[PDB]
Amino acid sequence: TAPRPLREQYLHFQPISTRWHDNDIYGHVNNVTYYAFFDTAVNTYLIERGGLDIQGGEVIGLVVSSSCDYFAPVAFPQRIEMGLRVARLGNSSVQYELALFLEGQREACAAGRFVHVFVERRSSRPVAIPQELRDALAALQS
Amino acid sequence: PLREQYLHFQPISTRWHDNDIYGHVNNVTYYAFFDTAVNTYLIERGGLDIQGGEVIGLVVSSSCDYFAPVAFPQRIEMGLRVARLGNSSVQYELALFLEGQREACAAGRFVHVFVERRSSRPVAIPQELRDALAALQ
Amino acid sequence: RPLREQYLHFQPISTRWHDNDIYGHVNNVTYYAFFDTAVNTYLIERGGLDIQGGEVIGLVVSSSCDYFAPVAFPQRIEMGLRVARLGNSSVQYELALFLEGQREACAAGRFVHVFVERRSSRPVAIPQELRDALAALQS
Amino acid sequence: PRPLREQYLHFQPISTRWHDNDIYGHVNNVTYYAFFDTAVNTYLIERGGLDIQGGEVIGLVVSSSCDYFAPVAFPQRIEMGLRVARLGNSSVQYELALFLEGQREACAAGRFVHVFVERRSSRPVAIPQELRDALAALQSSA
Repeated sequence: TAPRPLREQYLHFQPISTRWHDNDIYGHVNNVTYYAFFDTAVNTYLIERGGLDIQGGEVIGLVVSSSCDYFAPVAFPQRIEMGLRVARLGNSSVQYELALFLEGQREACAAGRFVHVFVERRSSRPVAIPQELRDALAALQS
Repeated sequence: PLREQYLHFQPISTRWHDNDIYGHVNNVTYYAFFDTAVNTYLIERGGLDIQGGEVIGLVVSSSCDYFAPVAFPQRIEMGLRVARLGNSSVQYELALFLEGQREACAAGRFVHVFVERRSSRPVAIPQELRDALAALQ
Repeated sequence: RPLREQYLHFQPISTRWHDNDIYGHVNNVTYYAFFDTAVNTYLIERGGLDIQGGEVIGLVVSSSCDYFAPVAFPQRIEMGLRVARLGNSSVQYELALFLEGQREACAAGRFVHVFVERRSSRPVAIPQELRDALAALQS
Repeated sequence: PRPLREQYLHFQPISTRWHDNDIYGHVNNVTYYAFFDTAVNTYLIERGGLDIQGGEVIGLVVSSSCDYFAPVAFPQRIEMGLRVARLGNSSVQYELALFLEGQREACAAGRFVHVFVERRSSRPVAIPQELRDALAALQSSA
């Protein structure tokens, strides 16, 4: 059930350690937590490679849409990694595609998408993506 | 998406740490409201198979569009309806509104597949459950 | 265990589906989230313009909790609050959580805020309007 | 005074998440207790053989506390130190401290108590041997 993206389809990977409370009452990682992984993977990259300044930066990215399909369960305390790529890169917006893998492993357990719009921090009006971010996002394309 | 498109409403209060570093409810928390809105209904209305745990719903897909920000301590209202109702699965449509207001701040959906506890093998939706879901179409 | 009449301020707080952990009861970290929500709601409604506009903020420097009886989604909780010690820059809150129809708290704890200038995190005298709000919660 | 690395027996890195940071821009005080929960249960499952899915005996938290000395923020790297202070018939007191990568003095330090109970009834039980051994391995006379 449902075509499962492979590792080679993603341009950048990031390990994320699972926490006790990632598990829900059914004993696996709750479906809401995947979106926390998405947020974490994307912004870590933006901080590290795009020079995103989340404390005092004048430009920030806001999530305007997200989705996720869940293929196979994961559980604390398993080790997981996020694969990340950029699909469409617009003037002020960017579309990420993500997948979660059980480490060293081939087929994604879950895969989804989300969109940042870049905005003036202190107004929240859409801005053209600053170059240093633009180049970090492009590095993740195709 | 407007208030009158949804059939069932649940108020939810925000918590302090709902806000993220940019000062609004983090996008991830909206999914928690989605779940809390649905599972509150299922728990209060969904039958003994739901209530006792022999039959459980697992989320297999979800999504969300964000139109306008909310922030702790704002009180929110979740609107809910059921779109498709299959043999063992259901697709929910939700929208978050601020009190008094017609236009949604945020709107999405998700699917439960219903399954036996032990096996996670898909099961036909129990009748009391089915009734409760059909009531939201 | 603590009783309702030992506190000065009460607020309901509803649970969420994923408050529950793997063992089926509200996870023990969520109780601190309640403490913070209860105190910060009070501060926002009563705390003063220096709180309300954000030049002065409270930071948590210690906290603790005793857990007596479990809580589970979708149970609704009554938070009792009082202020124990009120210093120059800092305040100790005492909280207890109650379920409808148990006399005794299911859980109780405490935490300390230090008030600080937000842009620098340096401790400040508690602003008057805030201090007044806090004093009103001293037994 | 802040606790030091050398005072702890067992260490566990935890990756910070986007939403760990609160509106003041650092890791919220509440999240520290998720680190406590995470560090302790990882150890019980990996070294103690705790079975969180179908085990008959589980640990429940009966008290916990924390002191916070210096802030940390996502996306910093953090490590939990762990030792066992008191070890009783059915209960155990853990001492934990959070350290930034390659820093000797704790950012925060606290404790929590597990009582071990039969899962179905929550009645306290003698700690199972295999778990007791794992806990005793974290006690030092140093």
